[PDB]
Amino acid sequence: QECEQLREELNETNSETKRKKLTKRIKLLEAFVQSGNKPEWMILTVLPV
DNA sequence: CCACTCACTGCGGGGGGTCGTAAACCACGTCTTCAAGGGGG
Repeated sequence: QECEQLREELNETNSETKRKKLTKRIKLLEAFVQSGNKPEWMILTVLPV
């Protein structure tokens, strides 16, 4: 849903800096979607030794 | 309104008193095999 909203307002917006920021954000979101990693795994609950 | 910096950041060259357990044994002992010797040049 975040990707959908970002795509819509990217198609809507006219400012170029917003376009660059949102294309970076969309790249990150699609990377998470395709890779399979979960976002919450960046917070550690088990620490290896 | 988005232009146009500029400050910013990151990158290379202290007392005592009890308790339980893997150490920590000195007696414990009887077993082994230490065996004195035995005969066939």
